Amino acid sequence: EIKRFGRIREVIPLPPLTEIQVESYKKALQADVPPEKRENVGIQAAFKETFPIEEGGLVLDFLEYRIGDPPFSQDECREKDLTYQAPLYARLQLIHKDTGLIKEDEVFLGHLPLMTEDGSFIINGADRVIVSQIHRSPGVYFTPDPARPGRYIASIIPLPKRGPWIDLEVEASGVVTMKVNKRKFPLVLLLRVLGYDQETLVRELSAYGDLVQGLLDEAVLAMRPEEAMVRLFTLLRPGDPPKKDKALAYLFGLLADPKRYDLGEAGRYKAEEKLGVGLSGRTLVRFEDGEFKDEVFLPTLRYLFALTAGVPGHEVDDIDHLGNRRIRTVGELMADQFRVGLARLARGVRERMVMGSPDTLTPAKLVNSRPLEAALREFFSRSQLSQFKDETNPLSSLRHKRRISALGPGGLTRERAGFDVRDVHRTHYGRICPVETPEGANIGLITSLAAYARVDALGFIRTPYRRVKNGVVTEEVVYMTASEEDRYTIAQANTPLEGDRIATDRVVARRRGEPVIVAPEEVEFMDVSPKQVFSLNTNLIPFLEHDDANRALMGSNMQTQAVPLIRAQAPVVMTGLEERVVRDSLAALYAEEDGEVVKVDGTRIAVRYEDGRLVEHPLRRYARSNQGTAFDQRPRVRVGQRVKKGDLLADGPASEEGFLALGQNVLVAIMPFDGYNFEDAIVISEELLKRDFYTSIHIERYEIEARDTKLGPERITRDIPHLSEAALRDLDEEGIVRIGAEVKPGDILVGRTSFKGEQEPSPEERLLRSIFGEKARDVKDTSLRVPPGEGGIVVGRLRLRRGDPGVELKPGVREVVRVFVAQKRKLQVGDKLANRHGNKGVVAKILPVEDMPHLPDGTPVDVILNPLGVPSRMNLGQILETHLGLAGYFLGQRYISPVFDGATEPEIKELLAEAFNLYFGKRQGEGFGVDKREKEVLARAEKLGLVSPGKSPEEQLKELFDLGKVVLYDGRTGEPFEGPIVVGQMFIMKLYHMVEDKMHARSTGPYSLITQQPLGGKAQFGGQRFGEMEVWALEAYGAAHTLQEMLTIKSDDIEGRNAAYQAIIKGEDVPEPSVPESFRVLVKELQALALDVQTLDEKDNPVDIFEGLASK
Amino acid sequence: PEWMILEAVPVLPPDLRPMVQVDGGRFATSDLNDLYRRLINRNNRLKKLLAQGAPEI
Repeated sequence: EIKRFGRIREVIPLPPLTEIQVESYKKALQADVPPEKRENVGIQAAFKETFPIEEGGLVLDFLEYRIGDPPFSQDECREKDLTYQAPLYARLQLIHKDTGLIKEDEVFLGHLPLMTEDGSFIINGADRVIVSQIHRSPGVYFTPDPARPGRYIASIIPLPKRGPWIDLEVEASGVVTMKVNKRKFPLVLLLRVLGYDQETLVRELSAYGDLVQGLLDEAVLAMRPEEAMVRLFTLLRPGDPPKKDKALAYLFGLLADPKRYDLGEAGRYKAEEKLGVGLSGRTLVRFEDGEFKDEVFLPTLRYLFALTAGVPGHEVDDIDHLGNRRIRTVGELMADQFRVGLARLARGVRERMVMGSPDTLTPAKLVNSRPLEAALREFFSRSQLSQFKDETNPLSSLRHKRRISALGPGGLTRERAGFDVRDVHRTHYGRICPVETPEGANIGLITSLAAYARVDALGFIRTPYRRVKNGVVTEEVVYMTASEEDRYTIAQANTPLEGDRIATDRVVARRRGEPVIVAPEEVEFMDVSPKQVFSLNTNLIPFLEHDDANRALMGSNMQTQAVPLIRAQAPVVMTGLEERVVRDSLAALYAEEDGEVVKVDGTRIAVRYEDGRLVEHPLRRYARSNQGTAFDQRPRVRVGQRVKKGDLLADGPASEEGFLALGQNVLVAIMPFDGYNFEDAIVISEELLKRDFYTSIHIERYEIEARDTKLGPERITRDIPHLSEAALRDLDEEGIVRIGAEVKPGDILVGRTSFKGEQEPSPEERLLRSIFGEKARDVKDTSLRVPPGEGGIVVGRLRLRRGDPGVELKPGVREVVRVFVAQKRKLQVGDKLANRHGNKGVVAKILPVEDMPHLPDGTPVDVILNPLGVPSRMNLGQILETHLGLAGYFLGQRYISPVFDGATEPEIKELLAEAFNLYFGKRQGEGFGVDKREKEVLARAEKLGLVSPGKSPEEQLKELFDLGKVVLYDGRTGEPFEGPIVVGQMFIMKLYHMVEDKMHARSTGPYSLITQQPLGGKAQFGGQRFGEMEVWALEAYGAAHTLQEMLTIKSDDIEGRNAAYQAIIKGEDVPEPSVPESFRVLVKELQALALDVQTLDEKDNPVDIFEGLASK
Repeated sequence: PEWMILEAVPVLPPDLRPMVQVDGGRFATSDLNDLYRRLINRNNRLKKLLAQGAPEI
């Protein structure tokens, strides 16, 4: 039984959620599209813009480009640690203009990474994702001057790397100046070769009066195009002598060049429909008949000077408006860097022509792979927009793919982001999620795409709206951009409808993000659903209306950090979007067509389809993710039942019968318990550990590399010189651990022996060597032993040895050996737990089932959360989730409560009443009345007035029950709690952070070579960084020797820490240190700057801190 | 004051600007080593060019 709530029925399903990456990268590839009929956009745009090139008398040209088949599959590339990529073969024809020589000849280009079905790539055996970027749309815009309050500065701008920014600013002389690449010069001087003089600039130009005379300079207007071309080339590029042809070529490459300067098609269109003009190409000017002719400058100066006059129709543009902002998707970025590398390749080609034999050269000798190869390699590996995929759960990768970042190259950075780009504009409504975003220095920068939000060809995010005609709603759904939305007036999804038409006389609407109460006659549009106003993770929060924005944000962000559990369960109360989440995540196996299940088992689910073909679906079982969370698929189908198409076969790590299972549903009691729940700490009933609740599987993988050092070759073997028998147990043959062996920290995963640097044993050492007579042997033990705090069972085994097929290993290295190690992690003291409503917490001590606040039927609660966390953070959604969770626990059904179309108080109260009828009815059915302790609690609840006086204990327990509060007995005493306490089912989540990983301590470890400071982090077996603030703390206390130890002995001081460890070992008090030894480095570094650093004494005399060392 | 114009250029000790190989056999080095190096090439090139009788340019 599953119950649905709400009257708002989405007419349109949620569009494919992985579609941004997949479709954008689809349009930039055109693999199945014939080389003839291709779109000339994306990669072929790069080709056509880099070709043909002509510069003797060679003329190149392009023809086609071909996608190769992947040399290795996904899994193979992943376990070889190789990028998943396929050879791209450009077919390019080479010609000679003067000779007429045609040698066509195919060629190579490089390796191009292919996007998977989920929408992520694989680079160097690691799954990575390219996040979408947000910047402002190309075109021209106008904003008031920062310096001058009285006027409006103009700006022209193309795509990035497609040419420079342009600024038209009136300096206050009254004269006008233009700024491109940090410099100053009047506009007329630029009007120049564009075919304009004094008259053409004074003709129409004045509707103005005062504005015409600041433009004109007669000295410039006297000289004509090529002369002032030399002039502007002298100003803007002082480096080379002011040649005329250099000026021509350079300033042609700056503006009129379609290749070198590409203004966005969206910018082309928008600028065309703004200035009230039209534009031939994407170029600022056109080079025609040897003379430059104007395109952009004239209408934009027209609009500039018009707007500054105050004439109607002309207005300042909104910068943060999403109609002026566009999204870089993965395909456009990939194609961008592709064309950069293509340009470098073009230059390589151009260098290779002028030498060798200009008569006969095949394009094969003329073209190199490395420019494009290294360009793409650099973009995929390095670039900020390319980051490590989030594999913690399916929803992790999903949201990570739907993420929109303002950071990265070409975008903005942490420092230049003010309240400008961080804020939420009017137009963020159906496009960008107003809540979900990191709670860090990155707030407002990295956001998520809305549920129904889509990105069109021009990069403008658009959102669905249902058109309505005269109070009558139409089934036609229109996807509208920001400006298009701004034009119309839009109603709300919760507006009352009487069977497809409007009821009320007062309808909630908006004109450009401005709430207005207005009649059904003037409404032309309506929201499809409230869901489109938020992201995916935000849409998973039930009763979101009752939770504050901050804790909602925290809720979503924590839902991202979700670890999968073995028994993991879908929430009792859901918003209904979980299904599509598990579907579009592609972490689950479905039925591609109609058919029948002919077998199950945990490897292959075979289905005989109606089409006659027998197709088996291999199941991935326990695959290591990026964060370590196990990726597992459990089949639910019986053998021999006929499946429908699209029907579920096997679940995912985070799936239950086709529903998203993040955490589990537990029985929560909201109440203080012995200060154990203090500060959002979480007490937990031990019973969860009995049922294997919140138990997660984490596979961590370790690798090792056998090399050939100049000393001698490394080798993987069972033989180790000083190794005892018992430590070599599971190592069976080649010195690798067997499958299914428990490995303790310190135990050897794989053995390795590397010849030691040949040196003498010390006199004492060799005395020992002689005493035991054990031959000092050759090789020394390099074996990989599992790090402290980590351990588990061995599942996977991988050995890649060189001289063997299918694998190419880097020079010098013989063989790499890699071991999968899986761990079973139960909930432990210190682990993190949280809910969908943004209530964080740590596990604070677990409690035995014996003593628990329980029910009269003996049912103990599973958690005991603290109520004090509620009123400050102001999330009341968890309360409702607890009430409905109670009702659901008792009547045994789940719920669907969509965001902003929810369940309501009377509904929940009714369900509580019914559930109580069943519960108490079963209490009296078993021959039991009302307990005395319950009469006590009911009495004191009656005195404070939680229940109506005069009513029998049954009706008072009833009135208390629908309040969510029931009578609770203390398991320690047996006495009831004085007040009634709300209990019920809450959906609670185990998250990524655990004590298992995060607990580390160190005594004496490795130290850095440069300065003797200990290394950082746990992985390096590091010590804790003592900051300057902590120094200030110690100084404030006035502890001199504590601060001394911190600054000398216990940190970097060599002789200090040595003599100290010596002293403690011998049972002394540690001596007084001398030289921090980083300070000596500071001294000699200062001396490297030729600064004499003299450490003096009481009486102004040299004291040498280098003892007989640097003295000379 | 003439000390501000440097004749002899102090060179930092090797272990302060170290060069050492790591796991995998590949090396590692400070940028100061490369800087010092280029300074040395230019200084020696000039050193032999002055004795060469090369033109003032």
